[PDB]
Amino acid sequence: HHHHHHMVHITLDRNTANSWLIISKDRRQVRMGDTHQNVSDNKERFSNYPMVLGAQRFSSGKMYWEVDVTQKEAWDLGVCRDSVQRKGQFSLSPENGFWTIWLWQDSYEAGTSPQTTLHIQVPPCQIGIFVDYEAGVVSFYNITDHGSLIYTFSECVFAGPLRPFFNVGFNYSGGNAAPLKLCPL
Ligand SMILES: O=C(Nc1ccccc1)Nc1cccnc1
Repeated sequence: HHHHHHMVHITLDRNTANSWLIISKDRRQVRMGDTHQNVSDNKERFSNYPMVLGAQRFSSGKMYWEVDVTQKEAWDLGVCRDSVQRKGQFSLSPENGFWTIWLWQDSYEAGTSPQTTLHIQVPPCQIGIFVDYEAGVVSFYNITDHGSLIYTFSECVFAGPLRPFFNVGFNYSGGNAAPLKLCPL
């Protein structure tokens, strides 16, 4: 792909983070803590899952960023509406305002309803995410495998401003402590 020149500098929004997340000083890395991180509750925080949003809001144009997923067993990545549900249980679907892919139990799936099997020969260590607001497109790229396409959501009905979306996943296994990291331009 040739989307690299739409690169945007994403930072994480602490106020949206689940209360167990640890976000680095530079707001470019996030991991699951082993306990509550001693923050006050608020209506923005994701309560049920280890999720956080980027601070940036997008309503036009073409945007591209990259995320490092090295050694993680489970995660979700993509974009979502600014007005997605924060509290309680919900599924990641375009009906609920999410355009995402994930790793879970050694398989990769796109967050359609119902979910779609992805075909990845080279497990990615870094994922590229491309949004074309006007075109209604969200695409995912395997940076480890020379930028090969993973998945394209097309005919997207964003219906609002978009924010970068992250889930570091639970760490019940003791094998999923590694962070998500926003990779440098
Ligand atoms: O896993 C960690 N580092 C890392 C992992 C993969 C790639 C790059 C860095 N950090 C960590 C985890 C648990 C407690 N303290 C620190």
